[PDB]
Amino acid sequence: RADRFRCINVGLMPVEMDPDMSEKEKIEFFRRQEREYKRRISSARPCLLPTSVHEEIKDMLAEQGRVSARLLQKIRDRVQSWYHEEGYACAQVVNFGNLNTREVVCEVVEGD
Amino acid sequence: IQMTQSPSSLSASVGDRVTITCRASQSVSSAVAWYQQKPGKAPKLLIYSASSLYSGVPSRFSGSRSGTDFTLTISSLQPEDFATYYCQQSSIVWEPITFGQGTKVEIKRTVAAPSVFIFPPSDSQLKSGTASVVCLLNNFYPREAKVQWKVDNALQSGNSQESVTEQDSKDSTYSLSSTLTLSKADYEKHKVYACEVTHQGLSSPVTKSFNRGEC
Amino acid sequence: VQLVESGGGLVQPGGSLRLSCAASGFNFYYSSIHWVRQAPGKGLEWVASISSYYGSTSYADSVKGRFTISADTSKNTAYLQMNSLRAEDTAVYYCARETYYTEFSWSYSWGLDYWGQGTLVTVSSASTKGPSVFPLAPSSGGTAALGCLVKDYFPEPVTVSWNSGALTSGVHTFPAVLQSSGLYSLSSVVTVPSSSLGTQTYICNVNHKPSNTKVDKKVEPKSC
Repeated sequence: RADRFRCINVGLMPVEMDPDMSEKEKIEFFRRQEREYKRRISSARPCLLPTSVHEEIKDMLAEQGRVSARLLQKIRDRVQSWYHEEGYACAQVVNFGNLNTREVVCEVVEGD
Repeated sequence: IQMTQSPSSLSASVGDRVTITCRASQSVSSAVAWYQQKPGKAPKLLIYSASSLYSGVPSRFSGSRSGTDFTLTISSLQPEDFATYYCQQSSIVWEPITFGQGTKVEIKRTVAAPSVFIFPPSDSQLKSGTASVVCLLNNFYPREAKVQWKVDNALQSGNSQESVTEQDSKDSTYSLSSTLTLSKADYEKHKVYACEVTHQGLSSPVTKSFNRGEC
Repeated sequence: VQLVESGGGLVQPGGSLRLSCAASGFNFYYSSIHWVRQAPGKGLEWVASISSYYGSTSYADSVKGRFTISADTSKNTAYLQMNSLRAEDTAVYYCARETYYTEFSWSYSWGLDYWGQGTLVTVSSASTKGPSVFPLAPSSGGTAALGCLVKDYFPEPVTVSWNSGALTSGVHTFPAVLQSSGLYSLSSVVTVPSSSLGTQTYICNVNHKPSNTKVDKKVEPKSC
């Protein structure tokens, strides 16, 4: 499910759904979300997260070969742990996205 | 995570306001759906996102959320609304879905006495198909009713099975069958077979009977 | 938009069975397919789900390891392979569609909006038996009751109609009951005007597919 991992710093960053969306409108909502997440990745900056921690996350993904809420929680804990141990006290993993693709994207606000 | 519905069952009359609650247990959520299921039929989606009415569902159904407590409200209870209603949670990252235990909604209506019929074992059945005697209580309310089998005025216990239809979609009444089962030998060692019925709508219990052989 | 379950039937304990769910009318790559079961006299139990959009599968703990959910996206079909079946797995299995979006922080579901008609899975070492149909003749105001008794069949279900479905008003088909013999029995009755007893023909049509039994029984008053 998850062969790739990306971490992006997105400081600025939830959708109030339309009430009686048709089938075509649901499809267009999914397409809109994909396109906007592409733009969000493109305009965001790479994380300070060093290569070794990236390899640790890659190993966590390769061990299960399938993403789940518990795995995303463990990845969040690892990333936040590195950030807080490095001196970025208000660093926070705010989301994971692009879950429909082979590449899990981790969103962090670094602060400090 | 658990979904705890309340009450387990309830009874209300046509036109009443019915409320069913459902608490998400051991986690917050936001995606709660409500479903209506008739017995032995596929459930029908009533509400999604805890407030959104699904396509075609009458507007007397409504939903609301207060933290981890979700409420399904039926405003003007109609006779066709008898059903088991379920809440259901859909959490993040395709986590397992959970259904509530369900709330059974029955329609309360005015008392109606059953019409009683008795059916002897078929004259085309007695060849090795033994003896089945059927007592029918038709279109009554409430569901509670006592059916006693007397064979030669002897109360026979342990050899009858009851079965009740679901509440009628128009008049909210029930129908009930009682089946007395006897071997071919035991049936012919007795003459009078009677079904006695006690029910709230009957001022006195009503007996229906036949005599074996005398058609 | 329609979902059709197939593949249910009678299987011995520890056996295996593959159910299929053909879902036509939407874009399979954007909706999840769920299997939800209902045991006799019990509530709905979610069994498993597969999302083609997120490429994921999920299972309830009660079936993890025994059941495998899968999908043939080209055929628009989902599958539930059930291994090591137990008596407690006896149930009606439905498949349902759910449009579902998720991130880590939030998600959105449009509910299980489309459901199949369901297929019965019976897990028992008991063997199949066909049903015996007996008349419940009208005997001896202005309304008479008559019916059919369907006895000694296994497994469920049987279906009963009157006059090949032309007669529906006043019909009551009772739920099957489990006799001590291990087999099922039920009755179907109808009330008709008394005068019609000599002018109208009444036939009950019973169908038990598991044993491939199809019976048409005319019910007349007994001429003493």
